[PDB]
Amino acid sequence: MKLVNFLKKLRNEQVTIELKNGTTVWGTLQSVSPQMNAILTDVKLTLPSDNIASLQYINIRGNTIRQIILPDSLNLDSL
Amino acid sequence: IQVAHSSRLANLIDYKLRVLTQDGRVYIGQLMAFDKHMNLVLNECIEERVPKIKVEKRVLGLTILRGEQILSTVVEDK
Amino acid sequence: NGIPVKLLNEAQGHIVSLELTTGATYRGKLVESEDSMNVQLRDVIATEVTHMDQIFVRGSQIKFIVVPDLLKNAPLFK
Amino acid sequence: PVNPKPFLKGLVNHRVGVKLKFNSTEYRGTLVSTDNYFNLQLNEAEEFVAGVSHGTLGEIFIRCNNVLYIRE
Amino acid sequence: DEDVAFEYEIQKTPQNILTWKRYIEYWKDKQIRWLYERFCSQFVTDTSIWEDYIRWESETSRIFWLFQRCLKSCVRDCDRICLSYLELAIEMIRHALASSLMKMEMHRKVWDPVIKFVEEKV
Amino acid sequence: VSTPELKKYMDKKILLNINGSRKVAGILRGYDIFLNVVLDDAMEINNHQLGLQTVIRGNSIISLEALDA
Amino acid sequence: AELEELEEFEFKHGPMSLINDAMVTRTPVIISLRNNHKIIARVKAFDRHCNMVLENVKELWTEKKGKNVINRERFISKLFLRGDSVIVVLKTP
Amino acid sequence: MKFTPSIVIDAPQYYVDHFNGKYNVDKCVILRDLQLETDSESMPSSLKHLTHILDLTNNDLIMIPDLSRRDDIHTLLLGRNNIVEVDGRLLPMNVQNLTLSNNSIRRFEDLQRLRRAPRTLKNLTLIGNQVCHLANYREHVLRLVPHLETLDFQNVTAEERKSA
Amino acid sequence: MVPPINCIFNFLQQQTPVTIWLFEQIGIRIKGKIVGFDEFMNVVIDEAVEIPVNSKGTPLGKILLKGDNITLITS
Amino acid sequence: NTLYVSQLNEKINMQRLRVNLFLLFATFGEVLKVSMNFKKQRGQAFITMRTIDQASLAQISLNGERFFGKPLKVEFSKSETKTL
RNA sequence: UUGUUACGGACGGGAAGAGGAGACGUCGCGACCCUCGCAGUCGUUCUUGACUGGUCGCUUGAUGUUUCUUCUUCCCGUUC
Repeated sequence: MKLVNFLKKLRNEQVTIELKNGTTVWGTLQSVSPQMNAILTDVKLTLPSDNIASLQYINIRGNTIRQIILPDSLNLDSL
Repeated sequence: IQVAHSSRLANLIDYKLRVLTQDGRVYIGQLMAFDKHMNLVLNECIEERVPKIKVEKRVLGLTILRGEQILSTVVEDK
Repeated sequence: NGIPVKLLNEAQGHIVSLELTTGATYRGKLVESEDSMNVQLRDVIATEVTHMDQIFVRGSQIKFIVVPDLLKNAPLFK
Repeated sequence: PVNPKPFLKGLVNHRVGVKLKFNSTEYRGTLVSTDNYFNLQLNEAEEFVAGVSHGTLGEIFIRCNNVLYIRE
Repeated sequence: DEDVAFEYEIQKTPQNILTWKRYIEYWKDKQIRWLYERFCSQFVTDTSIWEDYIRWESETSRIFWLFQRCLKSCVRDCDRICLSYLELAIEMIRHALASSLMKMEMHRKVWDPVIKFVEEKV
Repeated sequence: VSTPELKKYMDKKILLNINGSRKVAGILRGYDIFLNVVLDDAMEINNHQLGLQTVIRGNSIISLEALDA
Repeated sequence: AELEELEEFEFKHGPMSLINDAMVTRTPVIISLRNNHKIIARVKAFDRHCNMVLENVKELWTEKKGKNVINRERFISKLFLRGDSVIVVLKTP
Repeated sequence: MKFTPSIVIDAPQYYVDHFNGKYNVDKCVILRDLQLETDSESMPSSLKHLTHILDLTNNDLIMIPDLSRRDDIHTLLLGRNNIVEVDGRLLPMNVQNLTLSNNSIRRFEDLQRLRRAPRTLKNLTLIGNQVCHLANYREHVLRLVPHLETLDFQNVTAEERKSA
Repeated sequence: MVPPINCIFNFLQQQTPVTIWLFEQIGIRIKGKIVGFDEFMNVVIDEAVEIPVNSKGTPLGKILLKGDNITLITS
Repeated sequence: NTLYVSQLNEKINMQRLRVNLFLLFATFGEVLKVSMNFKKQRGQAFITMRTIDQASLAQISLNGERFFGKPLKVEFSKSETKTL
C-alpha cells in the first residue's frame, strides 16, 4: 500500500538525505518508523559547498527528510 | 562525546539532548517525557541564536517543546 | 494519551512563558489547557514591548511553552 | 446550487488555469481527471511564468497543496 | 603505534578483560585477530571469549579450526557449542557429531536432528 | 474534537494579530472546534473600515487580545 | 479490507494515472521542487502520497549569491523523493 | 598512576555539574587524588564529551595539556597542582573559567604563554601562585592578559588597566 | 450564535458580496460571490476579480479557491 | 557537609558569584550545590559538598580568604541541607 | 514485560588620521546604591493558603529584528 513500508524493511545501510537547511548527511537508518522517524549512527554535517562540521549521533524527525539515497541498488516492496 | 548504541526514543529517556528548530535556533535540555508528535519536555532550556558566524545564548525557559518545528534532536552528554 | 498535555493540564494557575513562530515572548498566568495545546492567559506581558490584560493563543504555531521547576518529578509520572 | 466538486467534475475535458504561491507560474492546459484530495492532471500544458512561456510541456500532473485556484 | 600502548596497558593490569576488547574492536583486523588469540591463549579460556574469537574467525577450514579451538576448554556451554559445531559441519557431520557426544555426553533432541538427516539421506 | 473555551470571550471586542503583519479587530459572535472565528467587525491598520462582518479561517489566527477583560 | 482495497484502483483513474503509466513503462519526467530546483529522472515505484522512487536522477539547481545564475550538476540514482516537495511531474515522449 | 584511556573510561561521568553545561568528568578512579605525575596524556579517550568542568584537581600535573574543540573545557579545575607552564594551541577559545589555584607558577616570564593574549589565549585567569607575590604582578597580568576579567577573585578594573 | 457549518448554508441561500484575502501576497485580494457547499473550507465563488489593495483589475472567471488558501470571508 | 559562608562582596552578580564559589571549592572536594537557595547575597551562601572531610578541609583552609576584596568568614551549618 | 511484522606577499585583531548610524527588546563589567542573613513577603488564627539579584553608569559590555548608505600609517599573531 505505502512506500514507508519499503523504508521499514531496510536495515544497516548508509543513505544521504538533504534537509530543509541543505546538507548532504550520510548515515545508517536504524529502527525506521511508520512516521519516518530516522536515527543515524555516524554522520557528516554542515551548519548554516558543504563545510565539514560533523557530529556522531543524531535523532531525525520524519517531516524534514525529503529525499533518501544509497540503501541498496534493488527494488522490492510487496510481500 | 559519549553515547551508547540506543535503539528507540523510550531507551534514551532522561538524557541531555540538543534540539534544532526550523528557523535555525539551537537548544539544549534533558529529555523528560514522550508523545505521538515528539513533544519532548526539556528539563532546562538554554536557547541560542545565529544571525543570517557566532552563536548567542539565552536562559528563560524550562520548557515543553512542540513537535511541529523541530528538525532533529542530538544527544549531548549523559 | 500525551504526557506533555497532562503536565500542562496539571500546571493550571502557574506563571508560564511562551514563544511563537515570529518570536513574541510572553509571560503570565495559565487559564486553561486542552488536548490541542490551546492556551489562554491573564495579566500577560509582551516583549517582541507592551503589557496586555488577556490573550488566547493557537496551538499549532507555538514554538515552546515554559513551565516552572516545581512540577518535575511528582505528581504526574508515577 | 453549484458546489465545488461537481463544478470540478463539469470542468473535465475543458480548459483550466492554475497558479502557485511558491514560484508564481500560471499553468494552462485541458483538464483530464481529479480525485478526493483535489490533485490535478492536464493535457497540452503551457508553463506561463508571469505571462511569458518557458516551454510547451504536454501531458502533466499537479499536486493539490501548492495550487492557488482553478479558472478558465 | 597504539598496538604497543594497548599491549602494555593490558599487560600492566588484568582489568576486566574488555581491555582486550578495546584492542580488538579498535582494529575491528588481522592484528585484532592475533591480539585476541594471544588474549585467549594467555588468561581467559572461557566459552564467550572463545566464541568471540570464532566470530573473529568467521572458509570451512577456518570454521573447523575455530570449532577445534572451542572444543578445547569448554565445560559449561558444552551442548550449545556441540550444536554449533554440528551446524558448522552440517554444511564430516558424523565425526563432528561423535565429537559433540565426546564434548557433551540432555542430548536427545540434538541427536534427533542427526537421526532425521540419516532418515532423509536414505 | 475538544471545544476551545471561547464562551468566556463572547460579547467582547477583540484586537486580533493574524499572520503576515496584519492587525484586524472585531467583536466575537460564533466559534467552533477548528477555530474558524465568526466575528462581526473588521477595521484594518492609520485606521479605516473595509466591510462589516468577517469570518476567518482557523489556520490564520495566531494572537487575539481581548479588549474588555 | 475493502475500504483500503477500493483505493488501489483510484491511482489509475484520477490524477495519478499518468504517473502510474510512467512507472509501468519507464520514461524520463521533469520534477520541480520548492526552493528553485529542476530534477530529471525515470520512474520505477509509486505509492498513495507521491513518495516516488526513480533512476538516473540528474539535478539542476542554483546556489549563487548576488543574482548570478549558476547551473550546478551531479548524478544521483535510486532516490526516495517525498510527496510534500513534489509539485509538478510529467511524462515526456 | 599515569593518565591512560582505560582510566578515563572508568571515570564517573554520571553526576553532571548543574552550575553550567553537562558531564563533569573526573579522570581515573577519582581525578581528585588521581596522582597524574606526567602531563595529561590520552585526552582523545574523552573525545570532547561535554562548561564541561573537567575537575583535574589534587594532582601532580607538570604542564596544562588540552586537546579538543572550541566548546570542550570551559570550567576546567586544576587546583592544588604543580603547574610550571601552560602553553598550548589546542584549547584556544574554550577554557574561560580556569581554576588554577595553588600552582607552581614562579616567574612573570612563565606567564608569557598566557601573555600576548590577543589571539594566543582567548581567556585565562590564574591565581594563588608564587608569581602573585612578585612586585607589580597584577599590573603585568593586566598589560599582557587583557582577557583576564577576574584576577584572583577581584576584577580587572578600568583604572587598573589604565595604570598598566 | 452562528456556527461555521450553517454559515456555508446561509451563504448558499443568500449569495452575498465577498472579498477573499490570500496568504502569500498582501496586496492582491480576490472579490466575488460564494456559491458552493462543502465539508472543507474549499468553496466555489462566481465573478472573481483580484484587486491590488493598498498597504486595478485582474481578469478572472468563476473561481474555485483552494481550502488551505482562504484568509478571509465576509457577508 | 554544608558550609555557611559570610562577609563577602555583595556588588558581584549571583550566577557569577556561584561560579566563583564552585571554582574555589573544587580543590577540596566535589561540590554538590550548583546554585544558591537564599537569593539574598552579601555573604550568605551554603557550599554543599559530597564528603564531610572535604568540607572540614575547606573550613580550615579558606577561613578569612580574599574573595572579591573582603575576607570570607567560613563556618559549619546549623541544619542539614535539603539535597543531603 | 521489551522489540519487529501483518490486519617580501596574503588573512585576522587593536590603535590613530581623512572622506557605519538610529529604534525595540534580551543577558553581562563597576556602584556612591539597595538590602543583613543557613536554608523572602503578606492574609488569618495557635499553625497554615497565596505571590516572587532590583536600580543607575559602561567612562567606547555582549546579542537578535528592523530601515538607510572606504582608504592611509603603526603595532601583535598565522601562512608561504
